[PDB]
Amino acid sequence: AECSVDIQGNDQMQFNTNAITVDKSCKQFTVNLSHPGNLPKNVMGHNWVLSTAADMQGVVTDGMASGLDKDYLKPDDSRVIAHTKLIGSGEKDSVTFDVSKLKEGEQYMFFCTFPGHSALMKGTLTLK
Ligand SMILES: [Cu+2]
Repeated sequence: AECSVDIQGNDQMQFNTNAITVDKSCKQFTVNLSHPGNLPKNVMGHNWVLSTAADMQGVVTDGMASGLDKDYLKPDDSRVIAHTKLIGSGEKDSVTFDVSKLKEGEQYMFFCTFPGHSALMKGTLTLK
């Protein structure tokens, strides 16, 4: 019944959530990302990126290949459903997207595209 979720990305290269369930009653969903850490954006930058579980690997690979000058996300990557900007220590960013971009029974994954972060910074998302 809640169409938003507060998520944190810290200096331990960890998100504080492993799973997110988007309620069908929601026409839109909001992700409020914050960085409670103290490490510089260049060494511990975090973002919240959503894609199907199948597309995660490709998005992550082409993301790091795009460098910091692109918030580690390939421009016009159709595989990306939604994303927050790349934030550093003490910062916050929110993104709201149309839930109609998701379908029941499909596996989605949220993750950080900063090089190497997705090893720990990834979780599941489903429409239910
Ligand atoms: Cu990160």
